[PDB]
Amino acid sequence: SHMTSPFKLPDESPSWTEWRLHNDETNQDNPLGFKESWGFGKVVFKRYLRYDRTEASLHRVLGSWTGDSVNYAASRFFGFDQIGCTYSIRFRGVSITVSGGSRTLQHLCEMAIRSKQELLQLAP
Amino acid sequence: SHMTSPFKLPDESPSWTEWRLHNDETNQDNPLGFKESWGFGKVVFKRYLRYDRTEASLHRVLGSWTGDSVNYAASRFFGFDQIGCTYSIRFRGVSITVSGGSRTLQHLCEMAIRSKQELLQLAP
RNA sequence: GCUGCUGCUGCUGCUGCUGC
RNA sequence: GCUGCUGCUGCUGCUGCUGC
Ligand SMILES: [Mg+2]
Ligand SMILES: [Mg+2]
Repeated sequence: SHMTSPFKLPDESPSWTEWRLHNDETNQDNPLGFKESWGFGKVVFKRYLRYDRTEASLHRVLGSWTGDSVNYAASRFFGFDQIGCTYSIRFRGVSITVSGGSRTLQHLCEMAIRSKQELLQLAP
Repeated sequence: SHMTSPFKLPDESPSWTEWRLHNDETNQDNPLGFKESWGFGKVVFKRYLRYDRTEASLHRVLGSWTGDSVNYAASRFFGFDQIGCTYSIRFRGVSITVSGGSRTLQHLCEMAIRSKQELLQLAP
């Protein structure tokens, strides 16, 4: 039923071989990147994104979704009753989740973006 | 079995009558405060704190836990295997949760504090 | 990195009761 | 505001399998 995703960048999950190779070359503080997801009701969209802790890379992955792209994907699932909406992100052993009802989506996005930036800039 | 809390401020949950009164006087954007919790393994500590969106109030409630008060409370429950640790806060219809294993507690506290400040400064 | 599952706190949305 | 429950995605920790 091909769904519009909130994401503006394609998934970059490593293959199992690429993951083994990265592991032989390096440590949980320097993974290949991070995982993030958006959930609206019972539908979830997920991304693995490469991230290397540079300014350029930060800027690139911050661009993976916007308030507008989230609203566009989310509103496919809206009606009279509120549904639940959840952003989640995992990096270096820490998961941050931001959730609330669909009436609060704009506030959710604003808190999701700040969490994502702060987590990705976590000092080692 | 009276447990040491990660919290430095006592609970301020309103009574049902105080809540009804506040409701007659005012709207979900101006609650009496916020709720936060700290979970270590299966034990949870909770607080309802009064908050009025002023600088003085923000300063007061940011003092309800620190990295040290959290580590003191948490370490009671530690051993060789990791346990799961979770901070959560809810204000104005948004929940943030920050979790991970006991090996990442410091990082959890750093992210928890930032989420708490950002959420409590959420522009209406 | 992924799919699948077992035990174990918690979270969103909805639903109803307590005083309640 | 609280206690208790019903249905419904997700999250931490632990456990094992996939290629896997
Ligand atoms: Mg995730
Ligand atoms: Mg809570």
